[PDB]
Amino acid sequence: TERDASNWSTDKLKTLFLAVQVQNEEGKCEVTEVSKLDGEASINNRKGKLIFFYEWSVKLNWTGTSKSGVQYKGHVEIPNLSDENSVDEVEISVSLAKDEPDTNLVALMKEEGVKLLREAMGIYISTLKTEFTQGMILPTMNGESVDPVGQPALKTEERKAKPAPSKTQARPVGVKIPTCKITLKETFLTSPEELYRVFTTQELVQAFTHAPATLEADRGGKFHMVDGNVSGEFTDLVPEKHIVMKWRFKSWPEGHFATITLTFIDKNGETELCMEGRGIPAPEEERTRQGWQRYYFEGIKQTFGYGA
Repeated sequence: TERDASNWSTDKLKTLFLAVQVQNEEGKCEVTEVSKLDGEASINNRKGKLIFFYEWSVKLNWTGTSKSGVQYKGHVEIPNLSDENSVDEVEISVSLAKDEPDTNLVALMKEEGVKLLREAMGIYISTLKTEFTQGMILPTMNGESVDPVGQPALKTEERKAKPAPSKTQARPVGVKIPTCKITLKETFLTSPEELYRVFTTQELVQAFTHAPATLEADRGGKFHMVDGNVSGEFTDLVPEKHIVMKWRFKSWPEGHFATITLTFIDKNGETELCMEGRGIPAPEEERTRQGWQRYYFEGIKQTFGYGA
């Protein structure tokens, strides 16, 4: 528990206030009488924890003479402004020269009068905490240091092998997951041969996917797109004629793909892609269809400009 040493506050702040200095008659300043910061304040710390929270106001008065030969005694008072923030930015009330032709005189006070108070804030912060606690700290360190060693770490072995599909054996996959059909028929402002590449050319995929993808145009080729959120394999790749591929979202169950089949048709100017998606999870059905054209047709149509 720390106490707000107000004794030193008024002591210096009051003096600093009753110590207002004057420059030239053009912009001179003199203190006639200063009250003291009247309010309640409290701070908490213990050698490494300085937090300031208070609410008080100060009231004083000064005099400013002008070469014109006019003297005026203004009043200054700052409400419950909190010094927790930039103390110098504290809002201070001023009422000098404004009533007399001096005016400009106060302008200097604004950069010299209230300024003097700025210094009052310096000791306020420092003196108030530069007694109860000390800001003197020393380096810290451990006599001995230790680094990671034996910890629940995972370890696996790797090997080289190149297995290929065999007619004699088969490895079917799938889970008792809901499913539906996503047949889409869209016309492309491009030739079937052109669109074919888009579905069988990575660069082109990475183009309309506006994301990183990986594509292998081969029977069993692996295609991964949309930041790899989309993955599958090519079950068939008829040159610009037809493509059968497995499809899924990275959010789909492991070993769960939708049977997708794309067909290419020359419409003498454009192409009619006949899609036939099956196995698409019912819960993901709305997603699949929506995430299709948008990233597929509607995507290509925009990226490549094959739309109508």
